[PDB]
Amino acid sequence: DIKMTQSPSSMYTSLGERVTITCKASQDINSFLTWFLQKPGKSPKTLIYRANRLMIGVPSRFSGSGSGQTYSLTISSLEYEDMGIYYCLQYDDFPLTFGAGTKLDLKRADAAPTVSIFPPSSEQLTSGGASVVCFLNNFYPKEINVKWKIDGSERQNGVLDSWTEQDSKDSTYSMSSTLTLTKDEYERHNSYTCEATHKTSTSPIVKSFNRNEC
Amino acid sequence: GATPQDLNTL
Amino acid sequence: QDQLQQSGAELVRPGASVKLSCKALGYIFTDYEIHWVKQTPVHGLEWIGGIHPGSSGTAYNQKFKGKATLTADKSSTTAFMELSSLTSEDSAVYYCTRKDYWGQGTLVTVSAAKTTAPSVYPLVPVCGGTTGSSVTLGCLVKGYFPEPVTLTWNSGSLSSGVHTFPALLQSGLYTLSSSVTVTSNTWPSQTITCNVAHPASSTKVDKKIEPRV
Repeated sequence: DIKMTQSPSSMYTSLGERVTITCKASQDINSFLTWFLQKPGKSPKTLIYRANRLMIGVPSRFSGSGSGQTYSLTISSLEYEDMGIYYCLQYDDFPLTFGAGTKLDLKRADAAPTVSIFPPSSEQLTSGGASVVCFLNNFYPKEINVKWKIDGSERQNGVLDSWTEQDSKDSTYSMSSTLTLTKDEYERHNSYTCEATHKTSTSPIVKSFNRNEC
Repeated sequence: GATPQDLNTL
Repeated sequence: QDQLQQSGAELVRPGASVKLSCKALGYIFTDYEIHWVKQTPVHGLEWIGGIHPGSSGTAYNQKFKGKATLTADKSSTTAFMELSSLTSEDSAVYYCTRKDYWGQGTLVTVSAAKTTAPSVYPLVPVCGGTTGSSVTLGCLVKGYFPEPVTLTWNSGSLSSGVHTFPALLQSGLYTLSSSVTVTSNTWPSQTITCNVAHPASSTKVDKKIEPRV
């Protein structure tokens, strides 16, 4: 199995900047390498093949290079349409293997998340279930840690986390956090707490409520 | 646009 | 030169089989290998194997040898991939590729789930009723199958400040959620309604967000 080591693994770039992505192969692959790009919910589009051949229809920004073991893809001036994940593919020998991918993000000034906590709805509570929801939305960068606390102690199961992708105008991300318990365990405790850790702070960002009504 | 130089070995 | 065209999204039960198809168009079908690749959030992109429709020669990844069967039909210029004994680990997007060209991919979902209408819950602000400039409302859509679901706010009229988080699996069924931020005056004097529709089960639910007593 030839191993491909793609780097870097995620980059924070600007529109109009010149980008360079690399692939090292564990042995020599004789220029049998492709470079392809995949957008969210979309099939791969190959950009370049045999190391440096442009594919019909690809802007001439894109340009491939290398020989032996170290390959490169350069994007001379980043355009919004270029945002996605980039991969290299070695097809020198079987099995075919791929790099792990390189994710491009538009950089921006750092923003702290704006947090909201939502107690269960009456309607959910009238059916045995209790879901506690927490929205951490509009923040940057994407790195965020969320911990849930019932009456002072960490609860690790029943949590559901969902991320949005970078947003097209203001460049922030967002996440949803749902803690699901039964009515009975929900009704057995009082103080529910959402704890969010992010670069923009030292002390975590905390949101809570009390079921006897805070 | 590319030929069986997509390294056809099969 | 032209392209690859894949068969439609498949929904199978554990322990069954699927046959996926990949139609080659606009090029000499017998001069190029067709390869099958699997993509999952967990493992990333993995090669299954490939066929050479000219010579009939095939090659497989040792991990799919015994599970995946590759065949080609020259008269219809269609390559096929058969997958037997399916489990939830085979749930993925499958792609045929010429190495330079890619088909669009087929989604195979392995599940026992039965079609089930979603439950929709209105998420009202927490009591206290903050004195901020804005207010964030929310709407939680729980336990449906299959994906998809479309959710709107105020029938589509509300589009600013909305976030609809990708659905996720929870005990075999899907869960989705969404939030909207509106300024303080607005809610609650104006009414904000969450609209959910699930084509699969013929459901269409509307849910107004009333303040908490």
